[PDB]
This record gives sequence, C-alpha cells and structure tokens, in this order.
Amino acid sequence: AGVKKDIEKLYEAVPQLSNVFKIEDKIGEGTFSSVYLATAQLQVGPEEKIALKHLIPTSHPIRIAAELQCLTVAGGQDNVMGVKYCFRKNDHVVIAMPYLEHESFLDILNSLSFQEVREYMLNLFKALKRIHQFGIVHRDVKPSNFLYNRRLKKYALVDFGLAQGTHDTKIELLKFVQPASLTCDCYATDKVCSICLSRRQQVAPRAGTPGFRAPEVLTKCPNQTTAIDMWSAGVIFLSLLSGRYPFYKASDDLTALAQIMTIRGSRETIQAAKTFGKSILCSKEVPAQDLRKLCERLRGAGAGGWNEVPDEAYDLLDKLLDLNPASRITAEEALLHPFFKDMS
Amino acid sequence: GPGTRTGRLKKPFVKVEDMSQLYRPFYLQLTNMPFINYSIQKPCSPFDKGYCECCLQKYEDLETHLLSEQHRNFAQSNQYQVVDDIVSKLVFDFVEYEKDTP
Ligand SMILES: O=c1[nH]c([C@@H]2CCCN2)nc2c1oc1ccc(Cl)cc12
Ligand SMILES: [Cl-]
Ligand SMILES: [Zn+2]
Ligand SMILES: [Zn+2]
Repeated sequence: AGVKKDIEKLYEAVPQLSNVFKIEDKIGEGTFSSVYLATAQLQVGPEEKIALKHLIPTSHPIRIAAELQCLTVAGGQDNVMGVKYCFRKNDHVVIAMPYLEHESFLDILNSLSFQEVREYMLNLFKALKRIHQFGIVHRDVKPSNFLYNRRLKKYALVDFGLAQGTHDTKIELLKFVQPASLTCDCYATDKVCSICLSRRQQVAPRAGTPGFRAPEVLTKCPNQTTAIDMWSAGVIFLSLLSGRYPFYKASDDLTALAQIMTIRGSRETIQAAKTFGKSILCSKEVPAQDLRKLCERLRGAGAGGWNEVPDEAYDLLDKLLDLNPASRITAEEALLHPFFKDMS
Repeated sequence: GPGTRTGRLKKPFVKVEDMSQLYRPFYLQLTNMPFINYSIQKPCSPFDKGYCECCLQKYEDLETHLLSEQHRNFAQSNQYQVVDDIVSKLVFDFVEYEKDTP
C-alpha cells in the first residue's frame, strides 16, 4: 500500500515512464535512492525486466551526472552494473538498468559452500579492480550493493551515488562532486581541557553504511583512497566466513571503531592509526582475535567444505582487514592471492 | 569538571585526536564497551529532515522543502544540462507506447 503509493507518485514525477514501463515492486532503498522492478519491451529483443532507480530530488546535478558517468564509462563489464537509459523531469531522475534476479545475502549466508564463497569474492574483486582502474572510490561496498545470482553465477556491483574520485580519476565529473587551535597537554591522555574542547571539528568524507567503514574513515582521515573499498570487501568476507550478518552493529562511528578493535586489537589499531595521523587512546586494552578461531567459532565448523577452510582464506582476510590503508591489499593483488588457486 | 571544561574522561572510553592537535578530539563513552558474543545464534551480529545539495540548505521536512521557492526554481532551471548531455549519448531501445485513450 505504501509501495503502491510510491509507485503511483513515481509515474507522476516522471510521466514518460508510464508509456515505457510497468512498475511492479520496490526492490531496494537507500539514503539517496529507491529502486523498482519494472517490465519493458525491447525494440529488437524480447521482454526484459528492468531496475528503475529514482534518485532523491535533492541530488545535485553534478552528482547525478557523475553517477551516470561511472555507469557508462566503467560499468557494463567485469561485474560492474551498466546503464540502459535515463529519464528526467525537472529534479526527478530515473536510471534504467538491467534487472538481475539476486539472492538475499542474509537468507543464503549459511546455505553457501566454501567454493561459492571463493567464487563470490573472486567476482567482487573483478568488479573492484574495474572501478579502481578508473579511479572510482565507491564508498558503499556492502552486500546490498553487490547483486549475486547463485544459479547463474552472475554478479553486479551497483550504486555509484556515493562515489568519490581519486586524484587521477578517469571519471571527470567525480572531480567536481561536492578561532585558531592551540596545542595542549591533554594529548594522548584521558584529559580534557578548554583548549582541545574549543577547537573546530575535523571534517572528512564518511558517506557510506554503518559497519562497513574502514578505520581511516571512522577516524576522519582526510586522505581516503580505494583502500576503503577493500576494507568493505573484507567485511563482506568476514560475514561469509563467520556466518554473521550484519557483522558489526554500531549506531555511530566510534562504536564501530570499538567493535573493530575487539576483532583486530586495540594496540594494533592504535599503531596503524598513528601512520595516518590519528592518535587513538583506549581506556582498556583489547587483544586481537585469531581470525580462523573467531570465524569458525561464530559459524560453527560444519558441512560445505567448512570443516577444512584453508589458511589462505584467513590470510586473505587479514590483508583485506589490514588496519593500515597503505599496506592493505588492492583488488588487482587480491585476484593474484593463492586463496584463488585452481580458478584462473 | 564541566564548569571549567577541565578533567579526565570517565572510563570506559575511546579518544581520537589528530596528531598535529589542530582539531577537537572526539570521544566514545559507553557503559559497556563491545563484547564478542559467540552464544547468540547465527546469523546475528556478535555485537547484538536533511540537507539539499541543490539549494545548499538544511530542511526540516523533505516534502515541504521540495515545494520551497528555492527548490522549485532549481528543479526547473538549466542546471541539469550536465545530466542531459550524458543522457543524449545513451540509446533508447525500449518500445514506447502511445498514451492510452479512454
Ligand atoms: O544503484 C543501485 N542501487 C541499489 C541499492 C538500492 C538503493 C541503494 N543501493 N540497487 C540497485 C542499483 O542498481 C541496480 C540495478 C539492478 C538491480 Cl536488480 C538492483 C540495483
Ligand atoms: Cl595523565
Ligand atoms: Zn586539552
Ligand atoms: Zn532544494
């Protein structure tokens, strides 16, 4: 009923859709868009299912166009979603893309073989390698933005609506998307004083989703790279290996950081953060967990190839969840990792 | 204490500060810090109004903002030329029906 009214208002907002698509259901929603399943007829092909993405009408034109440019320039290959057409009336923009029938990550998580986990990660890295080659930092890598069809072995990374460009990005439009402080003696202690409390706040990029943000995002590092997407891929992999999703459950950035420190260790996180300009102080030290023991204890070692997960899986996970973004594995490197033996 | 903005953080806490000491630290104080719960059944986690970019304006209610003079002006402006220029390169390949006449 609510979806029914949403659909009616979508045809009203972009009337050309009424003469092309039968809008059937809402299939996804985020902060910046809603996605609908529709049917259409092709001029020179069969009937096709189509995903219609309605962008929030507060989106700046440059942000809308940059998303389209990601889809046209980088998409349509290597497990990256492409674009068929786009319809605009005033501030209402609808992107039409091929529909891929896809699994619920939560529903299939504990009904996946270990080999299907390998194939899923391989195909995620193909998509990330592709977008990173164009200097796209996706920022919102997570299962709901990585469509997976198990039976067809088809995959699609979606949603460039939060992307940022690297300094040398090939997506031109991403380059254009939107009381002096004193030192004090509280530094690296549990103290507060009027000097440090009265400083302006640091602003750094953080568009994304709770539980998938890398430590350098959570701690407001101004210089973020494609490595943040590799962290997010590591979080997906952690969910696959542990059987837990969402793995992290945090309503604010520092709670998310505290959860990461319970997994990867406070001393380890503190040491890595110092390399990117951040001092972290914890009141109580928390040890790093062994990744194999953590995942197997959370998943329950059982049938599926899951009684004999190779060391290479947890080694790759350690490299994706590298607390230091400079050393964190890249997508091109991940495809060469021995975890993927017997697949190339 | 609070009156003089001076003291020590009640534990437990996490404190993050830029190393050059140019920005306000940010803090986390919780009654209970995170604990890895292995007993909760999988797939549960082991840890178990907005802004308009066009108008450069915070709003209290989205639908009222979409009706503001500022936003309607923008929505009908030539500011979407950058979008239209990309759309003009795409190929429309769907069947388009005439509007149905009652
Ligand atoms: O950009 C997308 N975002 C999203 C989600 C929903 C809105 C936030 N990201 N889903 C899709 C998106 O593109 C799609 C193309 C086909 C299909 Cl089946 C689904 C999608
Ligand atoms: Cl002290
Ligand atoms: Zn101070
Ligand atoms: Zn506006």
